[PDB]
Amino acid sequence: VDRGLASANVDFAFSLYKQLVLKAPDKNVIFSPLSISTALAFLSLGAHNTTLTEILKGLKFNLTETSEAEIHQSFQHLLRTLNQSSDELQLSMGNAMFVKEQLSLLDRFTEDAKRLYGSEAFATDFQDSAAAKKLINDYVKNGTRGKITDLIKDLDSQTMMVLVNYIFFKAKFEMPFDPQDTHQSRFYLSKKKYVMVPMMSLHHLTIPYFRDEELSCTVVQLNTGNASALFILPDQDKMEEVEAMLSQETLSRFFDSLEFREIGELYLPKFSISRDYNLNDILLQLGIEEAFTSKADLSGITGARNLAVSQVVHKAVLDVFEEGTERSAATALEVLFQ
Amino acid sequence: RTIVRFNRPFLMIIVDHFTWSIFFMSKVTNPKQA
Ligand SMILES: [Cl-]
Repeated sequence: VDRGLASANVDFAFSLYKQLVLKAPDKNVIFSPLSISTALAFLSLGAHNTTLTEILKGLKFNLTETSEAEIHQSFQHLLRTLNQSSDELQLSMGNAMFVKEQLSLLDRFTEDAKRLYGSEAFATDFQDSAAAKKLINDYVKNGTRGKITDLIKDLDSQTMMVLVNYIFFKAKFEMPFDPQDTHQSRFYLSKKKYVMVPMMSLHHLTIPYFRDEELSCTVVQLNTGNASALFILPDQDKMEEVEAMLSQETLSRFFDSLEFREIGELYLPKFSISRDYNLNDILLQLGIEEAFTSKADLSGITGARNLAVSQVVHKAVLDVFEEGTERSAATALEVLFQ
Repeated sequence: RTIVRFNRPFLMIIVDHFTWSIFFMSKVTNPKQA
């Protein structure tokens, strides 16, 4: 079960990554694969037939290796681990459904949604579009502690439901950078194109390290957790080559080959990046198609085939600074009547 | 003697130890950009 979930998880994340890159290969990318898959798995609690199997297969699950109940139990357990507080990290993760006030939901669905995904149901007047957008955007703003502010830009006044996930991940560096040692330095977009950025620096530090000569890249860890950050640094003009090798096989080789090593100097930029996306094109390419058409079967939500997905949107933010890092993301799945 | 200099595009990945769920992934092509 676990190795089956792991294979699905990595395959979904890297498949999504490459599709995001394909739309604009030179842009910064920041996203949360788990936020997106959690929203879709939550949706699948109410799906049936081809609509259900397409969602679960689009998340790269094999339903003969891992049952539906085993998939939802994995999400439930994970969601619980992503709500933690300590002097080294703050983690939050939440799900919600915003539902047209009069709309009847099956008890099985609202029971499953609360138990497995932690989701409440918020009665919402979508016909007052500005107020409904503020309600949802405020929920995400609260959950991401101000970092994701405008997840919903446009919202159909005839919306029936919006399923929302957010994730917040703030982590202190075990060895913080001293801001006195941050100085403007070149960042090479390519061998011949470069800008000046504030570059943090540390001397004489012992971190997990792997020089991968076959892939022309260096892999390190900054930071002790149950989910530590891996940094992958391709040699100049080898990013495309490294991206082409991303796989479960390559990731496990990276992790298995890390060794503690004394590093003379480490330079890392101080920066923030943000991206937002509409994921309809990509989810259709992953084979999640019936959920978007009038053949959609979401009758596990309401007792009738009277709902279909209209829009899936995602926004994510990454902040890197001397004391540590902050990451946040949110996903909204918008649903119309049929 | 070893130097690690993030002055060119790089990736970051946050991986759950037990499930290999990817919580976050990023490619930084220009830290003064989008
Ligand atoms: Cl990341």
